[PDB]
Amino acid sequence: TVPWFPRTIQELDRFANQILSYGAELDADHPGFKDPVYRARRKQFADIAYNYRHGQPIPRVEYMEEEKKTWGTVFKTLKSLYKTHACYEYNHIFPLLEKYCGFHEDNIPQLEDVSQFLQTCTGFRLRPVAGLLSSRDFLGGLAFRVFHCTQYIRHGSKPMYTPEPDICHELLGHVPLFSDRSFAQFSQEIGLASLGAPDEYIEKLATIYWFTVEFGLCKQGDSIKAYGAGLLSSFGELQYCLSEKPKLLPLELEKTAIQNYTVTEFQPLYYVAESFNDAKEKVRNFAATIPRPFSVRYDPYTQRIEVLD
Amino acid sequence: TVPWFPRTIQELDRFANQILSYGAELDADHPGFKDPVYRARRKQFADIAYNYRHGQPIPRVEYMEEEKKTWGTVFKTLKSLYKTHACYEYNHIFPLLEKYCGFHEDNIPQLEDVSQFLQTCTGFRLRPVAGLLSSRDFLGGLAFRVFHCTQYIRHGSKPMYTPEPDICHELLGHVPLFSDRSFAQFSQEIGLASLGAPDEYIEKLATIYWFTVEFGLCKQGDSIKAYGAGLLSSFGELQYCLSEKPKLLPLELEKTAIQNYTVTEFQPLYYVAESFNDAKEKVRNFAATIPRPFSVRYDPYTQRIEVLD
Ligand SMILES: C[C@H](O)[C@H](O)[C@H]1CNc2nc(N)[nH]c(=O)c2N1
Ligand SMILES: C[C@H](O)[C@H](O)[C@H]1CNc2nc(N)[nH]c(=O)c2N1
Ligand SMILES: N[C@@H](Cc1cccs1)C(=O)O
Ligand SMILES: N[C@@H](Cc1cccs1)C(=O)O
Ligand SMILES: [Fe+2]
Ligand SMILES: [Fe+2]
Repeated sequence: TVPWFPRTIQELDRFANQILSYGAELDADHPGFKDPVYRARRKQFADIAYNYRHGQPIPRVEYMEEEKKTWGTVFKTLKSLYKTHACYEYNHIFPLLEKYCGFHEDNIPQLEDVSQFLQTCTGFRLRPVAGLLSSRDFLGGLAFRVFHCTQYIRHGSKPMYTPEPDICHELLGHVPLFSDRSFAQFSQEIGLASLGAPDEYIEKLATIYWFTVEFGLCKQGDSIKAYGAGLLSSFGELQYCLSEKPKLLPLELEKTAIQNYTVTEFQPLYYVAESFNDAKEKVRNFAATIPRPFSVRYDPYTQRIEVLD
Repeated sequence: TVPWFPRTIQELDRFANQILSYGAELDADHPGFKDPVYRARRKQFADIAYNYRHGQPIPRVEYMEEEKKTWGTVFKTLKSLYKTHACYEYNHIFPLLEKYCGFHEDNIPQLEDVSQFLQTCTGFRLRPVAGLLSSRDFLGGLAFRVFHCTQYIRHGSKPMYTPEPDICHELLGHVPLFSDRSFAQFSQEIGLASLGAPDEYIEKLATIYWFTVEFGLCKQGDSIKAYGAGLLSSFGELQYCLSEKPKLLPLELEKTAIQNYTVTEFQPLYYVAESFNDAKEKVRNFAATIPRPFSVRYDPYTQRIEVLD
């Protein structure tokens, strides 16, 4: 039988409050969680996402000095690294976000403003969530050009890296490429292919997604650049990914798909795509092979899924 | 040279206040205009359309007893006539408007509510206008699935017919079919083909549009039905169009396009299409022949026109 999947953009709210985590709460290496004050702060952002409903404007928040300081350190350090570490596509867009989306070190962008901006670029919109969603739900959202985004920020004691998708990751790692026409169409396409697919294919798609969209590397000309959202939001792992420490292998879905990866530490291995474009094509081609007893058609005017066959 | 045309949905506001008329103001047969109280009332609706801007919610209005009485007479009389005079497609949709869009004789629907409804059906939205727009501007709007709609109602002394596109015409004549998926795509398609086209083709398209979408007749089975918006909002002309008075000829674009028509009286001649579907196909096929030094592509996610070639 086919698992239930959203057919309308409003139906996304059904799983909006089903949050997970990478299981680092009990990690002595990430004391952030244990922080009682930080926990209460996190609870506030969670309540906003829980009470939020489709179509409503994303509530604006006033960040604390510790949080603004963290964003400042993260933003400034990454902007410096992008010049020599980020792929061409990313660097060509980033300037636009800074000028038309308020991306600056002395100001944490409000999701409502970012969402309005994205809508004008590619039709993508933000949907605040309490935290990490399952791969099926996240991918399913992309089918409607909806990016479930967190609003809280990583603990200030370790800005260099966090084993959770905080606002820095969502905005500096994902948002930029979601504002790109081609990447946006690519994203929606894989999301559409995931709707109602068996979990063994969802998890396989998730692993491929992990080694490309999240932590992929690609060569442009005779150099190697990072294009994975997870690398672009971690100045700690961004430095490491192009260093002599990690192991590098050519992108090959057949092998990449069955490869294991870590979710609480820097990746010990990365896959290098022949180019940013080839990465998109490979992932796109694999998603199209995902079997299901039907076909789907998205109507952008009504924002509804049409199940055929 | 190519005439200027909107490339964004916001750019539509450029010509929103360029109003025209069918020149009946000096008509002794339409004393409505001359009415000073009616004129002041009309001025109120005009100011709302003038100050209105893209994206804003359409202002709600409280109608006068004379106006509500007029809507009641028009609605009730037409609903009775539709049973035997309107085409199948129209009658299948009308019930939905009554149940989910508040279409009743004791209540003039607010455009904001109608627009929200249309958006869920086919992505069409309403844009309040002070009155009649040029064919180029009206058609251009359809390219963005935008229907420039009036908010005022015809003078109460003659509910049976009016030589102007009042709210009864917009809501009972146009809205129903704009809520139909196929008709909506058809409408946007002709609008896209009209963008930046030479006026000799625009006026020809307008004449064809007049004898089909506005006053077309079509046979379904062994009977003849009306599907033209202008017939479906005039209980006076709706009775006449299927009577022995008017002249009827088969729909033939080559002849229909060069045919003359009246704009202040019942049509002396109507064209009968082989079927409602054949009418759409014929008009669709003609619009595709409209020559221009470029091609257009509409991006529904960004609501922008892309000029190619
Ligand atoms: C699809 C893949 O699992 C990817 O890592 C997803 C999972 N869930 C997520 N959930 C939220 N809120 N934000 C993200 O960036 C992600 N990443
Ligand atoms: C396209 C053709 O000219 C058609 O009669 C248009 C013209 N302008 C219009 N303008 C407004 N506001 N409403 C209409 O229904 C129309 N009809
Ligand atoms: N480790 C990333 C965050 C995430 C990457 C992948 C999922 S969450 C960072 O520090 O920004
Ligand atoms: N004569 C129509 C109105 C219009 C038809 C075509 C343009 S305006 C009616 O009385 O409702
Ligand atoms: Fe991510
Ligand atoms: Fe009309």
